[PDB]
Amino acid sequence: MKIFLDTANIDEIRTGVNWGIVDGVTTNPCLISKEAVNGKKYGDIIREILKIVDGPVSVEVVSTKYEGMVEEARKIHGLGDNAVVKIPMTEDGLRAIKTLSSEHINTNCTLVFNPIQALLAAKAGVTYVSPFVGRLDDIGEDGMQIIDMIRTIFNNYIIKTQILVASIRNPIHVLRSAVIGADVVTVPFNVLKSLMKHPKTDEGLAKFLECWKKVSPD
Amino acid sequence: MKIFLDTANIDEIRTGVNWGIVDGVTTNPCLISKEAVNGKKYGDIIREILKIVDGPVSVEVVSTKYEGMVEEARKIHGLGDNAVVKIPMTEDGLRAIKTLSSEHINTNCTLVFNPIQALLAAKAGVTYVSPFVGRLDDIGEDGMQIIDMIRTIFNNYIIKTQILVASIRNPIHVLRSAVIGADVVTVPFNVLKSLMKHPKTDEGLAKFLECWKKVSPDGKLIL
Amino acid sequence: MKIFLDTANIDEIRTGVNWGIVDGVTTNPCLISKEAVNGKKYGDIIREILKIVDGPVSVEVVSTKYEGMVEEARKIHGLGDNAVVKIPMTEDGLRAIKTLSSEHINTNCTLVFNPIQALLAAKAGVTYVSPFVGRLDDIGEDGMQIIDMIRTIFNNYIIKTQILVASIRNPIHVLRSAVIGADVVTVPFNVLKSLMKHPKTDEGLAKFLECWKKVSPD
Amino acid sequence: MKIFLDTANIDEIRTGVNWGIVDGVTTNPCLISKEAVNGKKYGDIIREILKIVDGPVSVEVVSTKYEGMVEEARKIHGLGDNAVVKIPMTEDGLRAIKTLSSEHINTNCTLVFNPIQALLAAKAGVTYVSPFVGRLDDIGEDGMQIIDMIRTIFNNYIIKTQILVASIRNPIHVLRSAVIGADVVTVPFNVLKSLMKHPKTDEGLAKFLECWKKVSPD
Amino acid sequence: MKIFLDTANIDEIRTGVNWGIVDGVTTNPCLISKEAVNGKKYGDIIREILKIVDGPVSVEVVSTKYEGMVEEARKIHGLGDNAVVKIPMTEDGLRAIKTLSSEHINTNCTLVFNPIQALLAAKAGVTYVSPFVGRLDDIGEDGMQIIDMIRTIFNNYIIKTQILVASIRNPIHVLRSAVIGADVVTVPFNVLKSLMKHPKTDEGLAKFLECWKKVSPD
Amino acid sequence: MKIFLDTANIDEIRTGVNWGIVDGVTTNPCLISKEAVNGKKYGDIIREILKIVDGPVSVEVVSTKYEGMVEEARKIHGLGDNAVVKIPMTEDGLRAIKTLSSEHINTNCTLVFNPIQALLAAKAGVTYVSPFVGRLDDIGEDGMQIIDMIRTIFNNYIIKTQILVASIRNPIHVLRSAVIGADVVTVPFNVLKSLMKHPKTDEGLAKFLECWKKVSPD
Amino acid sequence: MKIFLDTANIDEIRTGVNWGIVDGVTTNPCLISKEAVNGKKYGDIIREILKIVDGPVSVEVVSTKYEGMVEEARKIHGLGDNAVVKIPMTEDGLRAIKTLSSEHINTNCTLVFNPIQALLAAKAGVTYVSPFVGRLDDIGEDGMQIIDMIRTIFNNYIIKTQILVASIRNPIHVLRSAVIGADVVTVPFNVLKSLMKHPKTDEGLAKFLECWKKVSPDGKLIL
Amino acid sequence: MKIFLDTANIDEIRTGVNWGIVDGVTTNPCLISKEAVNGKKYGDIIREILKIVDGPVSVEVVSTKYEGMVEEARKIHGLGDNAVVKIPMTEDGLRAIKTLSSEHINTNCTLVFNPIQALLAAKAGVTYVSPFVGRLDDIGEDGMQIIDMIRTIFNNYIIKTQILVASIRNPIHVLRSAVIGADVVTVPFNVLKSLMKHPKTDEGLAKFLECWKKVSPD
Ligand SMILES: *[C@@H](CO)[C@@H](O)[C@H](O)[C@H](O)COP(=O)(O)O
Ligand SMILES: *[C@@H](CO)[C@@H](O)[C@H](O)[C@H](O)COP(=O)(O)O
Ligand SMILES: *[C@@H](CO)[C@@H](O)[C@H](O)[C@H](O)COP(=O)(O)O
Ligand SMILES: *[C@@H](CO)[C@@H](O)[C@H](O)[C@H](O)COP(=O)(O)O
Ligand SMILES: *[C@@H](CO)[C@@H](O)[C@H](O)[C@H](O)COP(=O)(O)O
Ligand SMILES: *[C@@H](CO)[C@@H](O)[C@H](O)[C@H](O)COP(=O)(O)O
Ligand SMILES: *[C@@H](CO)[C@@H](O)[C@H](O)[C@H](O)COP(=O)(O)O
Ligand SMILES: *[C@@H](CO)[C@@H](O)[C@H](O)[C@H](O)COP(=O)(O)O
Repeated sequence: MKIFLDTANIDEIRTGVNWGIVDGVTTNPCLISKEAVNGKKYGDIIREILKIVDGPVSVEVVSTKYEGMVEEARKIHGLGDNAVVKIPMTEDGLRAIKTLSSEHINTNCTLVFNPIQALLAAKAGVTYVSPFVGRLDDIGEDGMQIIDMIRTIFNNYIIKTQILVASIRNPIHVLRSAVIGADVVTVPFNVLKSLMKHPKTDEGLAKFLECWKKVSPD
Repeated sequence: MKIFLDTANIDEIRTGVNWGIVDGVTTNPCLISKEAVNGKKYGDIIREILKIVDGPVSVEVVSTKYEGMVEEARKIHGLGDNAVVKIPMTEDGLRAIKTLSSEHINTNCTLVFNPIQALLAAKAGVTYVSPFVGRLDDIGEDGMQIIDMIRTIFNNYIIKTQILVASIRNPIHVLRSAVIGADVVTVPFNVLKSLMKHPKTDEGLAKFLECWKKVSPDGKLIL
Repeated sequence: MKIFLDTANIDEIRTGVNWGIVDGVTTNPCLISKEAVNGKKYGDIIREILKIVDGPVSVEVVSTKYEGMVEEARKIHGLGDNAVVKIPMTEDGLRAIKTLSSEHINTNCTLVFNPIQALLAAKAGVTYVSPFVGRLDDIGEDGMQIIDMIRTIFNNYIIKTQILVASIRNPIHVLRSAVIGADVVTVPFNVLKSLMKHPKTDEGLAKFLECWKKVSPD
Repeated sequence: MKIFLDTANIDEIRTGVNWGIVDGVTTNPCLISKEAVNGKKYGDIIREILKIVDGPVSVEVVSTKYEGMVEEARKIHGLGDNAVVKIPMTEDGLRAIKTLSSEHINTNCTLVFNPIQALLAAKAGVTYVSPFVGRLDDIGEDGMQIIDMIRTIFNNYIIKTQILVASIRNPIHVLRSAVIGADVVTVPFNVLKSLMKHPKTDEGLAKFLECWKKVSPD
Repeated sequence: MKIFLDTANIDEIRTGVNWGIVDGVTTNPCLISKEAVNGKKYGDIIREILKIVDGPVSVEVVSTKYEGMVEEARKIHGLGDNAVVKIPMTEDGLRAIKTLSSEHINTNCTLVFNPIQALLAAKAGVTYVSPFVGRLDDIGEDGMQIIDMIRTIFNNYIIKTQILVASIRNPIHVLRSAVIGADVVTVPFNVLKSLMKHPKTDEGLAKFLECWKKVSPD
Repeated sequence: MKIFLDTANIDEIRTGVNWGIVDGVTTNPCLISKEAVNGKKYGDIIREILKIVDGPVSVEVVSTKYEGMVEEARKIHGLGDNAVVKIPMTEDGLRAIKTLSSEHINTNCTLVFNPIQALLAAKAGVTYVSPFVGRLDDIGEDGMQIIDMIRTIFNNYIIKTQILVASIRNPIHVLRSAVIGADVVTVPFNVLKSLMKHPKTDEGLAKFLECWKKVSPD
Repeated sequence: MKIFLDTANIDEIRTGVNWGIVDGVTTNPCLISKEAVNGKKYGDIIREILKIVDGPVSVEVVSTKYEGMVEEARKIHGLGDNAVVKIPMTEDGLRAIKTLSSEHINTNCTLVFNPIQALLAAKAGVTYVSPFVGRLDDIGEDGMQIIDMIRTIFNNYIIKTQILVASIRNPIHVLRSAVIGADVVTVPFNVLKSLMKHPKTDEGLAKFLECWKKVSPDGKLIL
Repeated sequence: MKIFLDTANIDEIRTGVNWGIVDGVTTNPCLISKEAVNGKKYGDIIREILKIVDGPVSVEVVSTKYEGMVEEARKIHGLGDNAVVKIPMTEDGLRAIKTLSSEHINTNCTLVFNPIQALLAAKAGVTYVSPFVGRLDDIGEDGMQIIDMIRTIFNNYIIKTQILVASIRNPIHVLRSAVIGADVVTVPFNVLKSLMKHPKTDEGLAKFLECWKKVSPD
């Protein structure tokens, strides 16, 4: 399972890349605008991320119409071979995904909330589909059940689109995604750092070091 | 399923190897410090186990920092080709696993208590991952459930890291590991010995002896 | 299922009580210390909550020894008949719960992380037991499975201790708690506020407004 | 399981009432506005339905604020003892439901789309809660699953609010509601009439007729 | 589980009655037209079955309109208190059932092919509902699955209508009906006779006899 | 679960009764004829068993016709109040069971090989029904599955006939019968004596006695 | 579910009773002989436990014959009303249970390894039956499965004999017993102590202490 | 699935081999001692079986020490290429199996009672492993569950050791072994003889004979 970082914060990205467990990054207009303060410009933020991250970096178009989306997507593609163009699940978005797929521009269909939406994005040729589990949780539906159905559907038809679990809120979204077999999770930094930790690990380290000090003063 | 002995006791290790049922050994600093009493050096204990065991022998680093771990790991690797470097599930541990993996030094990520820790260790390229079932049992969760989920996750992604069930306390840990499909169990010597035994085996053996005396007073098979 | 509010924030409590959907309140030392800032004393915060809320209000002892816990518990009990004494799952805490229960002082055993701890709390006579699901989620274990087991154990022995699901982080903790049959959930305010909402509720109201305006322009 | 008709069409109600299979009626602002054309007035439609239906008749308030909802509810109540006041799942609606319940005015909480909304409606004392299965179907989630969860939740807490499955589109919604154990279904007239029919019933009737003509030509 | 005989043949009924395993009889226009030949009139056939059979005997109306069904049902009723009036699942049939139920005339709704039809008949007050499992098998649907759903539905609502499995073709319809818990099965004579038989029963009697000859040649 | 002894051997019966775990005895013509050798007569064998056993003793009739079976059954009844008359699953046997049931003579229907046969015996009023699990095993059908279905069927209709598992061959027939909830098992002597035994019991006894000898020389 | 302490150590027993979490005690001849060292008589150990424990205390007979068992059982019964006579699953044991049952002496059938043994003990009228889960674990079968079947069998027949899970080795035996619905578990002291503990409890306690020092330097609750 | 005959009785072996349904033979010291009576020597019995049976013939060592087992095994191997050396699951037995396997002498590990013992035997390189189901049944544990677990374990690791189900007592052991997928069953002669038979086979043949006699009196 690939693990991406769901942030535009340079420091978090830099920190997680230095850990060796971050395989890419996803952004969206709100994540970027959070960092585009104190004079920093959205374009610098994106270019800086594309540089630090050797894996896929997803960058969302802001136009809502087919022609604007394809033009922004070509501009995004031109920023680096690892850029992935994030495109909403809309009629124009599906059209743009199909056109960009033929141009060999990698794409990520976002704002997906049910399995048939995910299937339509895959049929348009999208590289990744991003169902938003946390926002389903917010409205009282277990979001992970949609991941499970998408995994079954994609397996049924040998679909090559990667399931990219997004809107992740806690380490159990991550656990369940791996158990289901989703291809990718993207996680906020606070979640990423928790995934390595467990109280019994720390307890165990402490006890092992005490045994070592019985045989080695240094 | 491979079966490793989880001890640093040399008499136990020779005895188990002699049965032909031990495929390797795991140690940790507490297991080693138990045997390093009355003049026995830790380094001699490690070197002796490496000598008598043909299979993998896991030896744990004691540094907690990335640099100390990789330096110590290269030294452990240098002691014999069957040495496997045991490294804890920490941020520095994962970085060390990735570096050592690329240097073709076999690694065993230890102190793992949930399936996502295990997956992270796999992603860093570790040779073996060791979830501690008995210590999960101690805190009131069925540790074998974590083995089951790890096996499913590894199957999903065709992960080559071997699942090495550790902190084994009883033969049902072993039975459930085999049914799940864990690659390896590491067991204390007391557990190892019990795996061979069953009261009906003893009983059947005595009955076959009694039957054979009816046909051969000296109990031999003359063919 | 009763729904408690898991905060010491007086404004949040007043709002949720005014919504009519809050059956009680849980606090803990960290929640209280968050509010006891810039002159506001912790004793005033506790008393104000007890006054506002008609339902049970859980207030945690701070001593770690049997004698200290019981003494603090009686002071807590004396603040109001709706006070419930929150006591940690420890050896002294069990002894304290047994004494307070024999004194007909309602108790709430907290910091519970597995079903056997919850059972021990029930055997000491505790009124409520509070397993922490979100903290279990944090360490890579699905906390709700512990609630499911506790419900089964409690059903097996006709246990009268109420299961109070705590450390709740999202509305699916709440949903799964109701499907399991937990007696109480205690929820932070941002979770509480989301429980009434659904985008199809908002949409349906807007469509109903359009139809009514056709037969009544006023 | 009670079966209500989901229409404001007086001919459909008369027809289905004359069948003896209709236990009540649900309306909503859009259903009424469809029939309030060519001089027909919403007040007369409502009064005529109340007159013809012995059982419960659900009439929805149009105000969105607590005080207007309660005042409308009392006027709806005054129109007949069989009237049930339909109130949306909103903060103000929950407040209205609680006030009307205490006044022994029967209520029906509408625009419910998940099981926790339904529980909050029951906790306010609502007589009926109406989850909208077809509108869930429309957005790619199997709406009957929410009915199943509500049934389990209500059973767990011995909740007396009746489950009134609404937004019904086909006879399988009806069948699944009956197998789950929902208290009430409300159905459009075209669904209602199909519930009695089956090709093998028609075929069997013709066969028995032919056999009867061999013994009695007349 | 009660067991009825599904035939109008007098010698079959008399034979099954002599065995003590027949609790009632069902007929229909075709079963009656098969025996009403060579000078035998349908009126004598019905009266003669009523006389032999102590328990319920179902006799079908031939009218297809409400008034005729109701008038015919009264004539059937007057023939004997064990007579049960069989009425088809139609609009007029439900109306007739409800009228006859208010007149304390036992009824049996026939030509039922799905569970919701069965529920409608129960709602009209019918004493027995008869789903046709064999005719569903004929069209490629496992008819026993309809019995299972009807059992669940009736259990859910504590429905007093008895499930009468009809159109039985083999002993496994009987086995499955009893495992499900259907109230009654009605069986053709060739099925009824087979129910008592098993080749290991025959073989066991032979062996027991052989042993008895050794100890007692008499 | 009651445990009966399936034998006519006086010594086995005497031995098992002296153990306190034998609640009754079942016989059949072959079991009796095995003991009716060296001059011993079948009548003495039966009378001797009726004397040693305070629980039900089943004694099979040898006639195959209704009138002979009832006359033999009345003779068997006259031998003692604990006698149970065993009667094969046949048309005449069912008739005899119904007649004897009215006379308050306890009966046991034997040679039952499927669940519908068991149901028919229960409908005739039989006290016990004896399905033969071992003889189904012999012909390649798991006999315990028939016990399971009979238990479900009898539970469904609150049937008071006791399920008496017969043709028992091993302790797993016994285990599965108890897990299913059969009322009675009847077991051959070699099976009965094995039920108390386990190697770990003997191993445990030996180890406990060695500890006792460390604190007590005697 | 009741929780008994499976020991004859008086310090353990007083300590557990003091927690208020021990509802009774089980002993056996090996547990008692462990404490009858350096002058301590077995009879004084039994009498002391009977004195300090308010709940049931199971004390095992040492005779293997029916007559010896009932005589010894009447003496055990006479030592206090909370004494429960522990009797092995044997032919003589079942006869002894039936006699003692009719004399209103509470009994605990021990050394049970399968569900039908348990049912036979119930049929003889025993108060408690003690299946040994840990010793089934030792021979490679999941002993908790036997508890589950016994619970089902007892439920089927409304049997009043209490299921007393014994030979408990870890907290998962306890957890699974509670989920199954066993009436009683008897546990060694080490297991008992672990049941109260969890690392997240410790961690949460330390964090609540730290929060409270921000509002009260002396860490007290002044109300 | 191969079917072996579990006996040393030469007449039974000749008969089963003549039936063409016997793929091999297993023996053990008790089975051989049963036949080696009244002058017949055990060495002649073994040699005669090896001659008659074309398939594998399992012959158990009698020594309990490694050196003795290996020496006896080579003498066994030398009697015929179809000899298989049966070795008990003991510490020395595992060592012996490992040595013999490296010498390409086929082995059969016996007295296996749980799945881990079977796994240990496979790891020593044994050709066949023989779990004893009937002896497990004897002690109140369903022996077939051990076969099910061994199959799963062996499948997990692609183990080439054949599962040879032994201590078989009835045809349902055989049926369940085939459904599980065990490689071999070894059966006593009275079990083997029953596997071909079924009362409906006999009945069907008799009916077919009657029909043929109508078109052909000869
Ligand atoms: C792009 C698609 O993978 C991501 O940046 C998504 O927008 C976020 O994962 C959405 O998460 P929130 O629901 O927390 O905004
Ligand atoms: C190394 C990991 O393979 C092993 O030595 C583990 O440290 C032990 O298995 C841990 O067991 P304990 O919980 O008994 O220390
Ligand atoms: C008291 C117990 O009901 C509560 O205040 C709990 O301490 C909190 O629910 C714990 O939540 P966090 O894990 O978010 O502190
Ligand atoms: C009232 C609630 O019982 C009903 O009139 C509902 O508004 C309708 O059932 C909703 O149906 P549509 O989704 O077809 O509007
Ligand atoms: C009346 C309903 O109980 C019955 O006589 C049914 O008409 C028959 O059972 C139908 O059987 P066929 O499908 O074989 O006509
Ligand atoms: C009477 C009915 O319970 C019993 O004696 C049965 O005849 C035997 O249990 C039959 O067993 P076999 O199949 O072994 O004869
Ligand atoms: C009596 C039965 O309740 C107990 O003392 C049992 O003997 C022990 O629980 C057995 O445990 P071990 O297997 O550890 O001896
Ligand atoms: C050799 C192993 O395949 C066989 O002869 C076994 O020993 C027997 O199958 C064991 O059967 P019993 O339990 O009936 O002795």
